[PDB]
Amino acid sequence: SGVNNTKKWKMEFDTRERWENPLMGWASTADPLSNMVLTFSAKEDAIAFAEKNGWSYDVEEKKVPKPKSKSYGANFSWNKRTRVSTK
Amino acid sequence: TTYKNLQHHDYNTYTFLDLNLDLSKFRLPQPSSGRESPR
Amino acid sequence: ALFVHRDTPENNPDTPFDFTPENYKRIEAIVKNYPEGHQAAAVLPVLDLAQRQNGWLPISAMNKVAEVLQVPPMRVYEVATFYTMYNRKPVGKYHIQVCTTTPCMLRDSDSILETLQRKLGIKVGETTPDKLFTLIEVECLGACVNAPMVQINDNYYEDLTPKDIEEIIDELKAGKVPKPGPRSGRFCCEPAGGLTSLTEPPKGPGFGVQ
Amino acid sequence: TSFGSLKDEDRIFTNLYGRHDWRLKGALRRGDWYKTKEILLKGPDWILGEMKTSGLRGRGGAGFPTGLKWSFMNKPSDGRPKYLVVNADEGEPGTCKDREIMRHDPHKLVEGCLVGGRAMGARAAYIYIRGEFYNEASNLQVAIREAYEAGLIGKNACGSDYDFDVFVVRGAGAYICGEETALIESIEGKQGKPRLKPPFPADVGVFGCPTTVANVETVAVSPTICRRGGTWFAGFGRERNSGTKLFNISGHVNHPCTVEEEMSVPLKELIEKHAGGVTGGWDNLLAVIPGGSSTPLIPKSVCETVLMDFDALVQAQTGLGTAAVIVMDRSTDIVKAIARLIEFYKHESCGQCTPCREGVDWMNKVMARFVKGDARPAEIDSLWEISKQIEGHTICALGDGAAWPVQGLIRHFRPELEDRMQRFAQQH
Amino acid sequence: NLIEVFVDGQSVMVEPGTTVLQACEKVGMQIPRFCYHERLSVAGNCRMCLVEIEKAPKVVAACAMPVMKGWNILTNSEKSKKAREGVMEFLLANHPLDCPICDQGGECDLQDQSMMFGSDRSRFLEGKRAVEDKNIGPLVKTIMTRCIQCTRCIRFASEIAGVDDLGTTGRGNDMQVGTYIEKMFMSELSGNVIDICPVGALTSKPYAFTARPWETRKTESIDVMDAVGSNIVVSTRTGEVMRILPRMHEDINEEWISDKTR
Ligand SMILES: Cc1cc2nc3c(=O)[nH]c(=O)nc-3n(C[C@H](O)[C@H](O)[C@H](O)COP(=O)(O)O)c2cc1C
Ligand code: SF4
Ligand code: SF4
Ligand code: SF4
Ligand code: FES
Ligand code: FES
Repeated sequence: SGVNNTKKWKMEFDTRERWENPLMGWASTADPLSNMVLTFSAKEDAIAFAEKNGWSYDVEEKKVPKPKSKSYGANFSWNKRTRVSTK
Repeated sequence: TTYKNLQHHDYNTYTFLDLNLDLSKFRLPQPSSGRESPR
Repeated sequence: ALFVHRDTPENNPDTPFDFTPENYKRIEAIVKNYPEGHQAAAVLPVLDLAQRQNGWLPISAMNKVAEVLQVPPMRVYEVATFYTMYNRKPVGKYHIQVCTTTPCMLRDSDSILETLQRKLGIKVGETTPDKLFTLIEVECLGACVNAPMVQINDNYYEDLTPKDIEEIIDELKAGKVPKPGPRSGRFCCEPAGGLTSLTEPPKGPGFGVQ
Repeated sequence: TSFGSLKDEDRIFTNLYGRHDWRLKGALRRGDWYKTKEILLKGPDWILGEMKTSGLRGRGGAGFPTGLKWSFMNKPSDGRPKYLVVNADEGEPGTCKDREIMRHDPHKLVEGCLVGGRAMGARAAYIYIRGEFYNEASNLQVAIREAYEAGLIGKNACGSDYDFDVFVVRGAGAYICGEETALIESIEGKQGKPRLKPPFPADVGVFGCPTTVANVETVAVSPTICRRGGTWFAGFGRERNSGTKLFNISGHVNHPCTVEEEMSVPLKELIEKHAGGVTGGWDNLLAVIPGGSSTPLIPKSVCETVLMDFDALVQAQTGLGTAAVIVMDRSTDIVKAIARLIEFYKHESCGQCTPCREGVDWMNKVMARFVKGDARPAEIDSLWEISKQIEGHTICALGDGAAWPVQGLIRHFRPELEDRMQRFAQQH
Repeated sequence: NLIEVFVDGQSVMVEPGTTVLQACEKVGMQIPRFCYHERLSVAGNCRMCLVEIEKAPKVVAACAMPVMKGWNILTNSEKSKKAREGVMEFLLANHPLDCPICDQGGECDLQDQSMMFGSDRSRFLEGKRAVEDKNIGPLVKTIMTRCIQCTRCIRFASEIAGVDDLGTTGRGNDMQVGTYIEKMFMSELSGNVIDICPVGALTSKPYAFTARPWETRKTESIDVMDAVGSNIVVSTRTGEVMRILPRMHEDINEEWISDKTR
């Protein structure tokens, strides 16, 4: 339930071939970038870096929670349906 | 003088409920939450 | 103790149980003490009632109560495990229980507990093979003044010593319904021997009035 | 003044020892149900002002001014009805008083419930008692049968048009249920588990309907206050500790007893005047428990010369509660006594609060080790720190009830423990 | 209609019927959590959400208390940190030493909160407790000597899935959480108590014993088992799938997904 990860803006690459070695069974790769994750503090700056290095960027906008009204006392209500059968 | 509350030595294990059953004729109608139940 | 259910051949949902018609009368009268909706308060006294109809509370009884009151049965199981008096395991004829809390203790509940154990031959946490007397040690019961006391099925017996309890025990092993109350001369709660209060009669309805 | 030294004409709870009858007849004779109709006419505000003038405080637990506790609820209604509840429960070790009040004075209790419901514009009163008190619930239900059949209760209360109802309830053998909120929850059928303050029963609670809670003694005395004047009552007590009181003396005493008395009275006078004297000789006395398990002990140096009231006990670092005076002497393991007192809680803690559920048992085990000294000292300070961790970080006062005894035992009687430990080490 | 607060001097505007914790969130300071989940009801069992309230002595629980105009809150102060230390000492008194085995090894809210807000050792030279394990289904592997008794499962069930079979049975340390019988808690939504129970008590049987989180390269995808659009986190390992998780979309799946797709 931690929220010190949903603070940054991260740049990753699409994935690529990731097969199994025949000798023992490890996982190899033809691409070096697969594990190149980069940090940023702003979408504008990230976009600047991306379009600067020339790649083709695609965004995933921010999914932010909503605010809610937790009138605890409601659990112990009279007319409502919220009334729980537990404690 | 002498202890007086000796009218329960014969109170079996049903008297409270028999009394409730009798009083339920003298009680008043309980309020209605306008509902079946909160489920 | 245990707070779990293993379906033995004696305690299973098919176990025999049912609510008599007069029990149903009492049910209706009870539930008519509470509002339309919020008709679950019946649970506690209903279960005490089923206990009085048969000393022990089985899975089948719980399910029957839940179906009667139209309630999820876990809200019955929770209660049956929470409260004590609700006997979930079979009980004998006399559900003896003795206070061990500090006052009764320092006024020697231990001697009487020991004499009771020695008399019935059996130890706390079990009963006779004939399934007659179930002994327990428990906490306070409201007799913290007539300290050394007991409870049996519904009545108390206070301010007593090993001789007194042995007498009562043989008296009960005989088919007797003894008289509920202290057994050390005192009547209800007064200081033994003599008094210092309520010696003079009371005053009249109108007194000290504004 | 030297308080106490009371008159059995002012002592209220007559028939205490059941030497008279407890029916409607003997009650009317004693002075029950006198112009209750005129009172219902006078209405709530006058009653509340009378109680405030009296300055009464509460018996159950800490002293919360009843006048304010009830003004909280004095209010119009919005369809949501309003209920009263009576905490007849009695499990706090050393308390045998409400049981007597009921089996010997039920009509007065009903009268008080009625007056309180009228003050709060109520509809009914739920009297919640334990399960072991089947005889008492029976006597009380019988008295209510008589009252209904007479006409002092129900549709027409006593001649007015006030519709009031009384209902009785048994628990199942729990103690926590004697708490202002888990009581309500047990009534509703939910497990006997408390709630969070806020919100408060005085605005939200039982069946989601506003309600008030009250102790049997308070509800039973309020009518006598209202019909006698209040100022006279307050005159029998100090500025804040006003009123008479019930005491229950038990333990190491020639003649244990239940008694009525005045507030702010010397404990020494109390014990040596009634009860026929302390056992084995005063000097054999070691310490006391003036409020049952919900309070910590105090040794000779303050058991003597002290008063008895919420204030001047707080100053003494303790509380009063139910006035369950236990007494001991130099013949008991204080440690074994207190360890059993704490195992009581370890058995009768509901469990939903983490500190309760996981610290009460810690305490019980560490004290069971202290019993035999198979430990080492600094566990003492560890336990003290645990208690200070628990105190405020819970819901119901039971946390303080479980901590306070240990705090007092360890602020007073450390050398006993230290010597037990050194002696056990000697014995290997 | 608004209401004011001054946290650490810092000011905030909120609504009524609000909570200390939602305010501290509006500001940014995350408050601890054991018995809270924005998509559930509220209780005060855990008692780790405690804070200090300037001008008032006693601590409160920021999961239930509604904020009163003019309060200065204090989160990282002395009484608060001490409360948390004590509370976690209590919890970890009995939580057995199954951290390695516990499939929730690197994601354990309790691990993290002990490492950060708790203390550095236990003053518990005493014995622990254990409890029987329950069979509840072929999906939800139950160990129950780890339930800190937060009640998340209970509330989630009794509210979302309308099951009404789970509950607490007992009082004191002897308490347990689970049906009183060998019933089966199978439902289209059984399979989120896994993500909700912060501890590794209700683990997933298939994934169990197969891998750990940090090893994984969490990619992001969706579901096709139904036409809903449940955003999903697909966990990889050395070029292979190992587990599936929900992904928070406040509209479509809202931190809940189906047994089938997972
Ligand atoms: C844990 C606990 C147990 C209690 N048990 C009893 C009891 O058994 N009998 C009683 O008369 N009061 C008991 N009380 C006192 C209650 O606090 C009281 O009924 C109510 O909360 C306050 O009512 P009052 O202000 O009129 O005294 C208990 C309180 C607590 C916290
Ligand atoms: S402090 Fe203990 S007894 Fe009181 S509500 Fe919390 S867990 Fe229950
Ligand atoms: S939940 Fe798992 S990782 Fe966390 S403390 Fe318990 S055993 Fe250790
Ligand atoms: S099993 Fe998990 S979710 Fe359920 S009460 Fe215990 S810790 Fe909370
Ligand atoms: S001291 Fe034994 S009943 Fe309370
Ligand atoms: S988060 Fe507040 S007590 Fe659990």
